[PDB]
Amino acid sequence: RSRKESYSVYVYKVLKQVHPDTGISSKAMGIMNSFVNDIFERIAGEASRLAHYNKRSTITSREIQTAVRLLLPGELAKHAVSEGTKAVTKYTSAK
Amino acid sequence: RKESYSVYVYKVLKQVHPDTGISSKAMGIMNSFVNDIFERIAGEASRLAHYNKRSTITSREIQTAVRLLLPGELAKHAVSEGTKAVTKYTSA
Amino acid sequence: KTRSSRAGLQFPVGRVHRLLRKGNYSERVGAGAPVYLAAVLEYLTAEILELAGNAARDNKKTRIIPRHLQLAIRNDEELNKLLGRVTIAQGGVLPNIQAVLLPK
Amino acid sequence: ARAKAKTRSSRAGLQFPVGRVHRLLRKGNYSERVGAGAPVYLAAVLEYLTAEILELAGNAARDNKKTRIIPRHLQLAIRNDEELNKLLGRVTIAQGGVLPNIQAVLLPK
Amino acid sequence: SNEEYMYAYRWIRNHLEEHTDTCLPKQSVYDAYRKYCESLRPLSTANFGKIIREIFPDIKARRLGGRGQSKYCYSGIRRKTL
Amino acid sequence: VLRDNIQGITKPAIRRLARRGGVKRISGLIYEETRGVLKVFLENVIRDAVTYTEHAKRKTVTAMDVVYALKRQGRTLYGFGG
Amino acid sequence: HRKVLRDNIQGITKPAIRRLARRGGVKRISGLIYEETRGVLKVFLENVIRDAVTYTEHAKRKTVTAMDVVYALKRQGRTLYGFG
Amino acid sequence: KPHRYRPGTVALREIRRYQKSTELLIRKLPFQRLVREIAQDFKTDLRFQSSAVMALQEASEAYLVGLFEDTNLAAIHAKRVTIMPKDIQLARRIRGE
Amino acid sequence: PHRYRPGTVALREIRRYQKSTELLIRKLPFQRLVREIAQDFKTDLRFQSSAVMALQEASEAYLVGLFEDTNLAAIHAKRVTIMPKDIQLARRIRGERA
DNA sequence: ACGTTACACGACGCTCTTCCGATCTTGGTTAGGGTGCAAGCATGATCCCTTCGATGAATAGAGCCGACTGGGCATAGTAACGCGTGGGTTGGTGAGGTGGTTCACGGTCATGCCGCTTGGGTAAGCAGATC
DNA sequence: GATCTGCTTACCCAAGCGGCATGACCGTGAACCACCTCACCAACCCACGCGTTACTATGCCCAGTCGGCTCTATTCATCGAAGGGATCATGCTTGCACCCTAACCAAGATCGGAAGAGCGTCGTGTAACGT
Repeated sequence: RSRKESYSVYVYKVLKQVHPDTGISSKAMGIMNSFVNDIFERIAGEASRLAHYNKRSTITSREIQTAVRLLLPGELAKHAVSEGTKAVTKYTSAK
Repeated sequence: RKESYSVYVYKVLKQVHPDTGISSKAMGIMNSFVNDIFERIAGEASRLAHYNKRSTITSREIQTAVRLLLPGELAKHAVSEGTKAVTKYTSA
Repeated sequence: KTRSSRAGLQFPVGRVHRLLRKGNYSERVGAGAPVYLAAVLEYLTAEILELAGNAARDNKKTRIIPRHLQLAIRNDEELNKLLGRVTIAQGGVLPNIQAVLLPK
Repeated sequence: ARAKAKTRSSRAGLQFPVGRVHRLLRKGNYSERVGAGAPVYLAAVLEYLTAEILELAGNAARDNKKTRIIPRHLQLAIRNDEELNKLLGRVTIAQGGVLPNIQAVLLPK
Repeated sequence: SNEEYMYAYRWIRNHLEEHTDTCLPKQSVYDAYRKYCESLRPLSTANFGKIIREIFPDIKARRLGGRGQSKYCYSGIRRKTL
Repeated sequence: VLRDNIQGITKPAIRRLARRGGVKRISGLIYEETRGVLKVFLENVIRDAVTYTEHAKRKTVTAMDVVYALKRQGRTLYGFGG
Repeated sequence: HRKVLRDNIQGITKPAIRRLARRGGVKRISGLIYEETRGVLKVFLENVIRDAVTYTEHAKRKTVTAMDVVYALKRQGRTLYGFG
Repeated sequence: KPHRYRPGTVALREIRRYQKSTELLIRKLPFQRLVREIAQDFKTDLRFQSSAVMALQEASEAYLVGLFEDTNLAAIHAKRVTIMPKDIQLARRIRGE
Repeated sequence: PHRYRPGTVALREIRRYQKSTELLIRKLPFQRLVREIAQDFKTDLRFQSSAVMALQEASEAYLVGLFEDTNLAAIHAKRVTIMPKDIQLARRIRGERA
């Protein structure tokens, strides 16, 4: 019956990990969902543009990392690049 | 061996102004403008098709993208030209 | 026989169709979308080139240069709004001196 | 298909769904193919950004002696950090209000 | 003084036509211009480049030819066939 | 039918909007200017939203349509869907 | 076989800033804006060249092409017609 | 005899009060009616889902607040405190509108 | 003497440089400036001539637009001379320095 | 002025598989006006300070020359980059079970928080001085 | 002209407290979509060749640049004035909550045809060489 997906299950998990004793209202959860969707759209669009510019037909981790470096400003870019590299290394190291 | 819009821009210029020539820097700027406007309209049409959970880009999506991007009388005239071209296309 | 002439156009609709299909804009592309896009592109190009020719004939010239393109773009409200953030290489600026700075 | 079905968000240690991000990247009209390591990287970046903004919002909500993050707290956490304010400069947050900044000239003498 | 500038302007204007594809040896054009000017003082080789840059905006200076035998060439002009 | 509702944006609204903006003193002729600016901004955004809702074969302007219309002009809105 | 460049931002001479202002439409120029126009140009160039160098680096190239600068300018909402 | 505040005190109190709150400052019903009147010029008998009106109100209030911040910055730049229509015009022109 | 009264050669230069479409910043110092600026991001990275040319055109257009906005701010401030605070206000309103 | 390694590029004809003009319910949403009620808004005094027009004073930017020098061109050398060409390793689907996920919902409860006093702490103007 | 007080009017907060009112969670369940399975080519990677180039370093020379003098047009810094605005008091006009909501429209499946994708052939431009 009009099953719509969201990030409200995962945003709550990330919030509980950071702040163990701080709930989030259903109106701020919508803002966090919109923020996640917007940042995902920005990064994916930049990655697609990067792939098209180099005539590549595949979005690898390189395209996403370059898109993150292009979009995220300064220190945020460095931190997110480190996070993504660590996550990818852990993923390929654990099958 | 790189595709470009030089020949067609020259044909259009000769259609409107049969005497005035066009330089090479101006031709490059015209090519860049054509590419940029094509990218704008195609991206708007893609977003329109994605919002309504559609998969095809028909003349309707391009028409609505033209309505969205081009301002004022430009949108009206471009929509009229596109509709005329489409109705001429389907009639053999 | 060519599809760009069956629509009574000058821009190519085969090239536009290929760019629309290989540009990853949608899974499928309708047979009437390249025609509409080619018609819109041709109309916009014709409008800008006509204005550029009119601006070049004012300078008693016979060749359209980036200066004439900038003059045509900046002197039409709709075209200026459409190409608002666009910078034209070697196009200069539209001459406009504020009335306060003129002598009296 | 005889396995325990280890989800891709568990191998990478993330909390955001790698599978859902991969599905969105595939049916998002971005490229013909999507490498296997791209959803993991994108999910990690998204999770880091969400964790940072939520940490700042929780910090700005404990100051007001509140347990529940509201839109005003997100706006306070975004408008204060320089990198976040630069990244979300054009973004409007509903019911976020504005930062309490008064010019030094309007104040009395 | 400035008579050489006018003569170079005229020679380039009615002897070279702008064309985005073809490339010409850079020394041949100057030699032909000098031969033309030896019929009545030719512009210096360091100023002929400036003049032809002023006349043609979209002109490049490529260095074509095989390895070791690379010679300079104007890119964007050709002979006016007249 | 509706007519002359821009006066519904009262002076004590344009004021207190300036006050949220951080304005101490307010001229007497700025309320009409603010009403005109609000009218033109609303006309632009509502026109975009109406084209969005007309392409969807609909007759009700959904909040998603308004969000997309605002995003088209660079004013992304968080709180109603993304 | 290379060189190091220092004290170069002041290579954007005061007459160049004056000419830029004249094309802008400025009648009188205060003597303190050259040291500020140079800084504004430096920060704008830093941003654009950072984006262009990132685009080049992703392409596994060692020379910044014109398309890289065009895309770097397009990213910041400043399109450039004339270079492809 | 009655306590009369000097000009500027209540203005500063309102500045500090309305920046601490997040509520909508334009009345909901007049703004909804204005939106309906504006939209009746593009499509006759066009219904409005009662959340797009709220989104329009939030966006319009944010736009007006940002514009008034720019207007105040322009007015202070001219050695003035009162914001004038020329300040709004200059802010909107420099923004690129 | 026949000295020009101040304020008219400025208008002559404005009319000269507004109707002319050449490049105002000298090419070689701007190329060296670009090379120095890129010296901090990655070393041993060359610049195409077209890349330097495009950077110069974009920078000149940006500075000309910024100076138009600065002149507007100066005229709004009951002045004729543009000042550093005028540039700062112009960049602040456009959304470049918060 | 005339032909080719026949490849790029596009168009025509033909299966095969998705995809829309019209309906058919189906019920969830919104605007057919109505009742009260009080709380912002209109209007009007009042006086307050700020902004706006002179008005000298400072001051520094604009012309104007006089030295002077480097950018803007053309040359070459060279280490290196980049495209072209030819061989040699890898993700989506031919898809297909298979089952953990997560999305809605009724409901129950825990507690978070929005409003009535109580009384404190803060700012802030209205009145006392004289070279 | 500013140093202190004689105190009288407008905003938070820890209480007590009510009372909603919103969020977490427990099962339902139930689609539902991520996942793990052999194959199989296009997509990508890599080695080698040269053409070309970005960056080096001479050579010329004049047009642009740097710097000091002079001067006056422009920007400050004060003074008054008066006229816009700010602030407060009354009287409401109209916004703000709940509903008889009836029409109406946004969705979830239906009738086929209409249409697009994907392969097989066939029509038009050219990287250089002679009279």
